[PDB]
Amino acid sequence: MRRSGNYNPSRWDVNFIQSLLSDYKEDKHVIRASELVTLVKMELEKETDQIRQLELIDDLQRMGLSDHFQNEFKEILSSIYLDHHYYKNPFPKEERDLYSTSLAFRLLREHGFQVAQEVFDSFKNEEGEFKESLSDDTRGLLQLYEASFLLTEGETTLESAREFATKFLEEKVNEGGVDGDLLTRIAYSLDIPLHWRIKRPNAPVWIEWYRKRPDMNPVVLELAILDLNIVQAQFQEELKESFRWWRNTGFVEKLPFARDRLVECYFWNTGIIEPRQHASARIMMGKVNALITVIDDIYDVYGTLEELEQFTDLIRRWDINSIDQLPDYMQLCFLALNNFVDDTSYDVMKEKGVNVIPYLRQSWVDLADKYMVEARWFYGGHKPSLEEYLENSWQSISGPCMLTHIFFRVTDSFTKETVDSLYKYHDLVRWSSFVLRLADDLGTSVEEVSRGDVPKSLQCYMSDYNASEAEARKHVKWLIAEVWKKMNAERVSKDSPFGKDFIGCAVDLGRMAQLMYHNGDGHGTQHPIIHQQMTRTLFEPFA
Amino acid sequence: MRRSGNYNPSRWDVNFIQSLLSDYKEDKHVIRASELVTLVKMELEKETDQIRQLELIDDLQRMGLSDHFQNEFKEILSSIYLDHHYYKNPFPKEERDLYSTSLAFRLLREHGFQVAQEVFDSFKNEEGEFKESLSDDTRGLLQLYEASFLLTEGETTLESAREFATKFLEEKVNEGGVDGDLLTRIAYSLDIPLHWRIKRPNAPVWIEWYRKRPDMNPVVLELAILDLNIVQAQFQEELKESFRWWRNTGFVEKLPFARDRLVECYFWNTGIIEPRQHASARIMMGKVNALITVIDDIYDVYGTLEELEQFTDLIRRWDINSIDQLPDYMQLCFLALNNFVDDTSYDVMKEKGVNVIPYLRQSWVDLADKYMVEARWFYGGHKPSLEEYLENSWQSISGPCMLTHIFFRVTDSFTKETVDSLYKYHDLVRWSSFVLRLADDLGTSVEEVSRGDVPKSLQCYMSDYNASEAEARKHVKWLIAEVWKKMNAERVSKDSPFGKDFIGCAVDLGRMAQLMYHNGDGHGTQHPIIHQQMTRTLFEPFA
Ligand SMILES: C=C(F)[C@](C)(CCC=C(C)C)OP(=O)(O)OP(=O)(O)O
Ligand SMILES: C=C(F)[C@](C)(CCC=C(C)C)OP(=O)(O)OP(=O)(O)O
Ligand SMILES: [Mn+2]
Ligand SMILES: [Mn+2]
Ligand SMILES: [Mn+2]
Ligand SMILES: [Mn+2]
Ligand SMILES: [Mn+2]
Ligand SMILES: [Mn+2]
Repeated sequence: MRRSGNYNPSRWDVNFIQSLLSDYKEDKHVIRASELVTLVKMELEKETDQIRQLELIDDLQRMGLSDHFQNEFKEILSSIYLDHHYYKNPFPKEERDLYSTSLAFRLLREHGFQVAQEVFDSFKNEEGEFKESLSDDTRGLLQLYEASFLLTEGETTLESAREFATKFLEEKVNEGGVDGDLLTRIAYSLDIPLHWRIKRPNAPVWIEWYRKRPDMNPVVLELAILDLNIVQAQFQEELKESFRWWRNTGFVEKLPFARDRLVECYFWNTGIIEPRQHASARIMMGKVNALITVIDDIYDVYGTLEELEQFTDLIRRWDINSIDQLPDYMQLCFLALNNFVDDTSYDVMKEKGVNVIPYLRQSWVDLADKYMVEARWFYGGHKPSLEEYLENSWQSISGPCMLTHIFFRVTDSFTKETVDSLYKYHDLVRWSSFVLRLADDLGTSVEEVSRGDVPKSLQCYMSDYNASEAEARKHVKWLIAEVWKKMNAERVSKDSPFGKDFIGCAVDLGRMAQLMYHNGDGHGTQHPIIHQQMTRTLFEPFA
Repeated sequence: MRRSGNYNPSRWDVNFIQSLLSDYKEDKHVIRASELVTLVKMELEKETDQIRQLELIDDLQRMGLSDHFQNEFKEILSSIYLDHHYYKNPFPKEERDLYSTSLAFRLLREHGFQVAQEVFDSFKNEEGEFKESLSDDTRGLLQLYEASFLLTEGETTLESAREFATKFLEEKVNEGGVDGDLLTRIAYSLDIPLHWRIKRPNAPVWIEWYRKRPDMNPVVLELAILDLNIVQAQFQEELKESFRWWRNTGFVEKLPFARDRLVECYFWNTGIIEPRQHASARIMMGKVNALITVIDDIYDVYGTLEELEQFTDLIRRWDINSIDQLPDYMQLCFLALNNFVDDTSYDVMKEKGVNVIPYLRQSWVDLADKYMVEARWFYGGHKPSLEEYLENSWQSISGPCMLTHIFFRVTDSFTKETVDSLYKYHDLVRWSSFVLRLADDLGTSVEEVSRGDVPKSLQCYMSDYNASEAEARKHVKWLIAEVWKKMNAERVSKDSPFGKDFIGCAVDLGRMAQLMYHNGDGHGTQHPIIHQQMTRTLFEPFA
């Protein structure tokens, strides 16, 4: 008379999330940490090999040390750019290095630099195709395959650079390889390019690969390790706070049709918000992703059509008086939601001088609504086309909701315009959103539909063009490619109104969705080995 | 060009407040405690002498164990009640004993046994006046003086008994040789009768008095002291919590002007809610008393007349949309105030299954508006007549807000109907409110109005009858006298719709009120020794 997608219970118990009594939770560490930051800062500014700095830049970044070295990352690339005239689209053709040019291409464009597609030009035969000689330089080769991910629609060279590269990386790995760890790094990124590969939940493996590295420096290896632990401690801190909240809602028992995953739900933010200083944003998001998970279960599992429409609309008119009029589980949910935006908007009014409640409120509302059109089809047995779906999709998934919540806390000051521009669900918001969706849709879907939910994109795909599932998979993979391109531009600006740290969260959501839904089982639903990176980046300390 | 209270900061430090944490939170602790109940109970129930059985319920109470010995106290008095026949309309001749009759009359009436006034008749003489021959029995005379506080206009005999024992008790005290330290127990209740002595912030002394008591029982003394500590700890826990809330409002820095006295604001609740199990009622109440303190400041000190007519109103219409147009300091106060009722209400909705938000809201609205009426008399010339003031005061002293807020936490179940009876503001609520007030006015007054405010009773009485200050202080003391009677009556009442505990806190706020405002200003600022009382029932352990 009610359904329930049978999600099992959170593999992490209270007493654990409460025990979690860290260790590098105290200063002496960071003083030490912050004391190497300096040696490394200048082993950095001391080096002269530009390609070396590039190499060390890329490394510091794959290990989450990126927070210290920020304006260094900038002085260095600023320079290389200029002292290599990377600006000009018109090429000089020093035949340049494939490896050094791709590496620098990559970090420059990432660090927002204008670096013409035509840079890789001097590596083409006169047939205009890529140079089949290059076929052997695979350090470089692997690295060009890695700069491609930084393109935009209308950048064939890049688009075919990725093609050539993959094929050779491919074979090289396919045969016994001209190494062993090469064989793996090639596959590691042939599984996910660094550009779509989210840092923080991954630093560890890179940390020890650098450890096993020769050239390798310790001031580094070790600075890398300490900081690593200095934040983990901290995550744990934000962790409890969010838990502490979860527990109070007692949805855990009072509204349990709902998957419980406060941890998974806080773990996303471990990637979505990489700049350590935005803690409250991560805490607040532990709870926001949570309220989402529950409101979505209410929509695609539990609640009925009457029940939903009613909920939907009271939300719409944020009618806390009629609070008691909807079923009982929709009261406690609704009030906990009104309690969350109100306590959250208090902290923003409190610490930034602004009444943000009309917005986080909207954020919720729209999210609610779109979850509604998804019931309706499904309940009303309407099955939509790929576009109808893809259109609700990028919002029902909650991307803007979480992403708009995040803006008020990563950015330090905004104007009403910056704000309204955002709430268009500014393009940025829609593209990182699409990725989380397309990736999420590509992960779930089978069960989304099976234990109830409207068809997903692969699904509407295969009905649409009437295709094989593979066909849909490929299609939807492509879609992701395409919006990443869309996103690349936007993030590297549009005279984007969005500040630094914010847009990066936007980009990082699309990134974390790709880890989270890379082998499957939701943002935790049934957790494959998403359970490893999790206990590894949240609980288990480093060597 | 905004007045200021001329206030000092919480004498207690956050890092202290935050730290303090005591060893007795360790279970085995109360276990010991709970092995002694079993035997002090044992000693109790096995007692034979009924006058020793009463002297024990009385200590078990004043010493704080009143909680684990409940269903015992009942049997021992239903037994003395019935046996000694106190439920009869007559019986005397000239034969009961003074100390036992008074002692047993006090406990039975306290416990709501009906024990007619005429009992003390048997100690009267020819003229229908207390036999002077009694001028001697002082353990007796003291016992009587003290049971005269359990009367009800009706009761002249008790009113005329209050006199007897007081005069000769003064004698006995002016004579340093009647004993010496009894001379101090005598004057102790001569200052505040047991009937109007909140227990909890008073146990310590009783404890060591019982301790030096010759006849004393050490397992009692033992159970006694261990409990004191096991509950002072739970206080501290609650303390931190309501603190933790305080720190968040950030009123300290943002709504400076109002006094910061949160441990005081909690200490209050150390008397109002004596049954240990109401832990939340006391946490929630730390936060409530705080908002009251503040909102009160906002009215009698910072806020302007337009700025208050405004606050007053929006809260009355209660809406966080036009929250946008109050002064920034009134957006923060109104929003956090809303958040609290919303939070508190989510708790009651969580646990008790009901939406109490439209009532706590209403508690807050009426409190506000009475703060307004006074604010208009201030700004708007008017010096009310001693009765118009008295009719607003008992409401403007927060009183009902405090209590109504409380009813919901201490009452497992209820009915719209008894809620409503409550919310018209039952007499039960009114009388205790009254005590808190008059005790306040009697105490506060001075800087209250000199440093700007409306005339408190002391003052309207003087103006009114053009009287010296004694008279008015006397009148008020006499008034406290009367509402207390009206209070005995309602607490033992007929069909009070309130439960033991609740009606309990109603008379207990009047008691706590007579403590804080007994040495002047109490609450927070002057609190003379009022600090050694807190420092002692919140931080400083026993033996
Ligand atoms: C509640 C959802 F939106 C999740 C669990 C993922 C997003 C929640 C985060 C980022 C904390 O996916 P789900 O598959 O349940 O959404 P769906 O109902 O659109 O399929
Ligand atoms: C702190 C206040 F707000 C009080 C103590 C009144 C009520 C607060 C309590 C009971 C802890 O003092 P105040 O003298 O200003 O009361 P009044 O302004 O209503 O006369
Ligand atoms: Mn779902
Ligand atoms: Mn859904
Ligand atoms: Mn899904
Ligand atoms: Mn005042
Ligand atoms: Mn006042
Ligand atoms: Mn006062």
